Amino acid sequence: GTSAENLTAAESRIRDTDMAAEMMAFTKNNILTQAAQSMLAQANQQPQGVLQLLQ
Amino acid sequence: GTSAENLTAAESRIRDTDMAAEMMAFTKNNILTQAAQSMLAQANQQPQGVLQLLQ
Repeated sequence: GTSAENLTAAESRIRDTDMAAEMMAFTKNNILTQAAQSMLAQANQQPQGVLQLLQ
Repeated sequence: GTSAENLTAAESRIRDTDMAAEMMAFTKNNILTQAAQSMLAQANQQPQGVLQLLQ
């Protein structure tokens, strides 16, 4: 029983994930995704030099 | 018999634990865990500056 509990703890620490750290990373990546979305929406509008030609 | 009782008292005081003190410590640590959980939930929401970019 003692050995099984100790090895279970070891295997948990090796393979299982901490919820808090992954939550942090996921929120960070979502915020970065939104930022890149807005930046791309701006960059698509940036090349508008049609007022050179017409008037 | 006398010596056995005295050494039993000594061994109890050395190795056995007082329930009240450990109960106190456990309640304290639970309260601290909850506080840290709430603080982390707040800190994850703190970086939201998406309203700079879009509108």
